[PDB]
Amino acid sequence: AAPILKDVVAYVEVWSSNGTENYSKTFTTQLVDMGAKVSKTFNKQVTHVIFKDGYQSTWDKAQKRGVKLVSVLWVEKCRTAGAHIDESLFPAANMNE
Ligand SMILES: [Cl-]
Repeated sequence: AAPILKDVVAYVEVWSSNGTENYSKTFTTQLVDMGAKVSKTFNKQVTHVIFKDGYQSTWDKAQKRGVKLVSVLWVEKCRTAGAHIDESLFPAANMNE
Protein backbone atom coordinates (compact mmCIF):
# COMPACT_ATOMS: atom_id res chain seq x y z
CA ALA A 1 0.00 0.00 0.00
CA ALA A 2 1.78 3.13 -1.26
CA PRO A 3 0.99 6.32 -3.19
CA ILE A 4 2.68 4.93 -6.30
CA LEU A 5 0.34 6.92 -8.68
CA LYS A 6 0.68 10.22 -6.75
CA ASP A 7 1.77 11.97 -9.98
CA VAL A 8 -1.23 10.75 -12.03
CA VAL A 9 -4.21 13.10 -12.75
CA ALA A 10 -6.66 10.58 -14.26
CA TYR A 11 -9.88 11.02 -16.23
CA VAL A 12 -11.85 7.72 -16.32
CA GLU A 13 -14.42 6.53 -18.85
CA VAL A 14 -14.86 2.75 -18.49
CA TRP A 15 -18.17 1.39 -19.82
CA SER A 16 -19.75 -1.95 -20.86
CA SER A 17 -19.51 -2.36 -24.76
CA ASN A 18 -23.26 -1.97 -25.12
CA GLY A 19 -23.10 1.44 -23.26
CA THR A 20 -25.58 0.59 -20.55
CA GLU A 21 -23.20 0.23 -17.55
CA ASN A 22 -20.70 2.89 -16.43
CA TYR A 23 -17.88 1.27 -14.31
CA SER A 24 -15.86 4.50 -14.03
CA LYS A 25 -16.53 4.77 -10.29
CA THR A 26 -14.78 1.28 -9.64
CA PHE A 27 -11.61 2.32 -11.43
CA THR A 28 -11.70 5.82 -9.90
CA THR A 29 -11.63 4.22 -6.42
CA GLN A 30 -8.71 1.87 -7.43
CA LEU A 31 -6.67 4.83 -8.78
CA VAL A 32 -7.36 7.03 -5.71
CA ASP A 33 -6.32 4.05 -3.46
CA MET A 34 -2.92 4.29 -5.28
CA GLY A 35 -2.55 8.00 -4.56
CA ALA A 36 -3.77 9.36 -7.94
CA LYS A 37 -6.02 12.39 -8.38
CA VAL A 38 -9.05 11.57 -10.47
CA SER A 39 -10.71 14.49 -12.08
CA LYS A 40 -14.44 14.55 -12.84
CA THR A 41 -13.73 16.46 -16.07
CA PHE A 42 -11.23 16.02 -18.84
CA ASN A 43 -9.41 19.29 -18.26
CA LYS A 44 -5.88 20.53 -19.09
CA GLN A 45 -4.48 19.04 -15.77
CA VAL A 46 -5.35 15.44 -16.84
CA THR A 47 -2.28 13.33 -17.57
CA HIS A 48 -4.00 9.93 -18.02
CA VAL A 49 -7.19 8.70 -19.58
CA ILE A 50 -8.32 5.22 -18.57
CA PHE A 51 -10.60 4.20 -21.44
CA LYS A 52 -12.95 1.35 -22.26
CA ASP A 53 -15.79 1.88 -24.70
CA GLY A 54 -16.03 5.55 -23.67
CA TYR A 55 -17.05 8.45 -25.87
CA GLN A 56 -15.40 8.87 -29.28
CA SER A 57 -14.91 12.52 -28.31
CA THR A 58 -12.80 11.43 -25.32
CA TRP A 59 -10.74 9.00 -27.44
CA ASP A 60 -9.99 11.76 -30.02
CA LYS A 61 -9.26 14.38 -27.38
CA ALA A 62 -6.84 11.98 -25.54
CA GLN A 63 -4.99 11.26 -28.81
CA LYS A 64 -4.96 14.93 -29.91
CA ARG A 65 -3.84 16.27 -26.51
CA GLY A 66 -1.05 13.58 -26.25
CA VAL A 67 -2.14 12.30 -22.79
CA LYS A 68 -1.43 8.72 -21.64
CA LEU A 69 -4.36 6.66 -23.00
CA VAL A 70 -4.51 3.35 -21.26
CA SER A 71 -6.68 0.27 -20.80
CA VAL A 72 -8.19 -0.88 -17.49
CA LEU A 73 -5.55 -3.60 -17.45
CA TRP A 74 -3.00 -0.82 -16.64
CA VAL A 75 -4.95 0.01 -13.40
CA GLU A 76 -5.11 -3.71 -12.41
CA LYS A 77 -1.33 -4.19 -13.24
CA CYS A 78 -0.20 -1.11 -11.17
CA ARG A 79 -2.23 -2.54 -8.27
CA THR A 80 -1.04 -6.19 -8.46
CA ALA A 81 2.62 -5.12 -9.15
CA GLY A 82 2.52 -2.27 -6.57
CA ALA A 83 4.44 -0.09 -9.04
CA HIS A 84 3.77 2.63 -11.56
CA ILE A 85 3.87 0.41 -14.72
CA ASP A 86 4.94 1.88 -18.13
CA GLU A 87 1.76 3.09 -19.83
CA SER A 88 3.12 2.27 -23.33
CA LEU A 89 2.57 -1.47 -22.47
CA PHE A 90 -1.14 -0.92 -21.98
CA PRO A 91 -2.54 0.97 -24.99
CA ALA A 92 -6.36 1.46 -24.81
CA ALA A 93 -8.62 -0.10 -27.49
CA ASN A 94 -11.46 1.47 -29.41
CA MET A 95 -13.32 -0.85 -31.70
CA ASN A 96 -14.46 1.95 -33.97
CA GLU A 97 -11.08 3.78 -34.41
CL1 LIG B 1 -18.32 -5.12 -21.72
